[PDB]
Amino acid sequence: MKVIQRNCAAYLKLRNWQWWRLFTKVKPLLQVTRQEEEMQAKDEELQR
Amino acid sequence: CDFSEEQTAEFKEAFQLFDRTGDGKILYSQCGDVMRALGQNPTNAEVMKVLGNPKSDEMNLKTLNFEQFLPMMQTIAKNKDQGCFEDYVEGLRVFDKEGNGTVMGAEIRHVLVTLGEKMTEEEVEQLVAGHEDSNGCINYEELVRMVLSG
Amino acid sequence: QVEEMKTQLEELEDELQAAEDAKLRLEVNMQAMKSQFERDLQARDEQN
Amino acid sequence: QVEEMKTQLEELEDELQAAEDAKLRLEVNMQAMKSQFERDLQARDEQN
Amino acid sequence: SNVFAMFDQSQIQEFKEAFNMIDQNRDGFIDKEDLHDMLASMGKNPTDEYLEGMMSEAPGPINFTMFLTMFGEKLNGTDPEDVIRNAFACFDEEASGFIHEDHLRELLTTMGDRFTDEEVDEMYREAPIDKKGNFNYVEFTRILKHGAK
Amino acid sequence: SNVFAMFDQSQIQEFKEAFNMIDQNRDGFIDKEDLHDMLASMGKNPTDEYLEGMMSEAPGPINFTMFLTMFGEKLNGTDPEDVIRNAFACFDEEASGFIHEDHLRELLTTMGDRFTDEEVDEMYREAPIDKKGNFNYVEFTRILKHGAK
Ligand SMILES: [Mg+2]
Ligand SMILES: [Mg+2]
Repeated sequence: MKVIQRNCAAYLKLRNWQWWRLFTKVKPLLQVTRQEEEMQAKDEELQR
Repeated sequence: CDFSEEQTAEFKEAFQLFDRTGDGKILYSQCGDVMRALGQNPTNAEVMKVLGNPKSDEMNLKTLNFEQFLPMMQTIAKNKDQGCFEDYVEGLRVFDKEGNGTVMGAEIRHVLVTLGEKMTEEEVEQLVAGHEDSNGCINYEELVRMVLSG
Repeated sequence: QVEEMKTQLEELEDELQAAEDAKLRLEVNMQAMKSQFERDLQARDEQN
Repeated sequence: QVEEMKTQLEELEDELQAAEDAKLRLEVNMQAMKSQFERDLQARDEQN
Repeated sequence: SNVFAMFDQSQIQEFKEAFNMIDQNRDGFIDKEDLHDMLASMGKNPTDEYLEGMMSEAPGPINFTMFLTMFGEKLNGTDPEDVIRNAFACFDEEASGFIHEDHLRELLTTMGDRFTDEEVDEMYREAPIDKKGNFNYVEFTRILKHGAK
Repeated sequence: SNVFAMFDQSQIQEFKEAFNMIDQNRDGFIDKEDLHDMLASMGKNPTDEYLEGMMSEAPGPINFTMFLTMFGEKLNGTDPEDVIRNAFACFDEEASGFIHEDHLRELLTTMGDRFTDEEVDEMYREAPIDKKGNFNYVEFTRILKHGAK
């Protein structure tokens, strides 16, 4: 847990300041993530 | 020669299609299988007229080129005609014990293996399409009417 | 050479026409195989 | 004209080779259809 | 610029697709002019900060490979979502995806680490927070790895 | 003859899209600066004359058009994985994916055009031969056509 929380906190601090700020503006146009979400939802319901 | 140019060409195509061991000349025993594939029904005695190797011939040393093959195909073709389905089913009407126009599968398959030339169950089973299911009494009309298409 | 090329090109044109005719026939025969497949499948299902 | 006819004959030869390749492919695909037909037919018969 | 093997196919595809929208003239580079056009398409006249934040790192124009290593080094420090979820599940009192925020805070301040209360609170302002304080780490790992579900 | 005319729209698009990732300087050619750096970014950096010896396959320069004809002539004769699997299934009638090495040998060493003993051995020392001499052609076609691979 010590190593995991160290890593996650370190990344979380940086992705709130770095080029993620630009990336997040483009992100909603990336249709692949939407089709992936749909696929995952279908797989989840199939599993249920 | 009674065969047409088209027939000769087709026979030459078949001759080189049903190959090979390695050489372009057909084997003595396999020649008979080529004649049978060409839809003819001669007895093995027709080959025995040429009498290549009087002993057991696993070696097949009496190989044939097309010029040697074609005369054998001709003497086969001119050997005999073949009778209608009535001549076949009369045999079945004699073999039958029910008197109903059908025959027991287990009996007939055995009879057709023992009498005359020998055949395997693998050969014989492939001839029947109306298989011996819940009903033992196969209608031999289907057998003859199917195979006579060849 | 002109005569030779004329003969050769006419032969190749004839062969090409034959090949196209054969292509069409193979297509229609494949459609026949497909049709028979569907019909026989349905027949086996209905008989079962 | 000889050069033109040479180019045309080479193009027709290429097209003929393509057509023969296509014929072979259609034949093998028809054999695939036949194989599937036989396999499915046998499966339905065995299930029956 | 060694990068292709270091990150997931989905992440690389996401970066590639994003880059394709920014590389407006379509040549595999991204320039100051491309960022200017992009920012003009996104909003007002350039605040410079976003563009200078690339131009200070780069020797000049940025290759797609250089873009990939830049975003790569930025993503360095992330771990697999299932592995992180496992690590949290060691401490989740509900044993379901929903460790309590006080417990999580204590763990960030006693087990060798000494994370500041402001930074801990930021992780509830921007990263998840849920009813009764039962922080949804199952959602946290999803946004950390960018592996949508 | 002009081989380029033989190929499917999907194959041409795949080659075009691949080439677009390699043509990083956007001059349309295969060049020392681009593919060597790309391969160094994607793997172990074999930037030695081994790559020059690959670029030298084209007559002098190496344009996109020349790349396309090179890959075209190399793909000449190849067929779909499903069609090849069908052709194997003509012997493996049970569709077991389990054809024997004796059967495979009989089909190749005398029947039709002869495969050499060296080519037969290649089919064991690279291709998926397995226990008791069974041969998994379903895996073979996958690696042969580079489909789903
Ligand atoms: Mg650009
Ligand atoms: Mg280039």
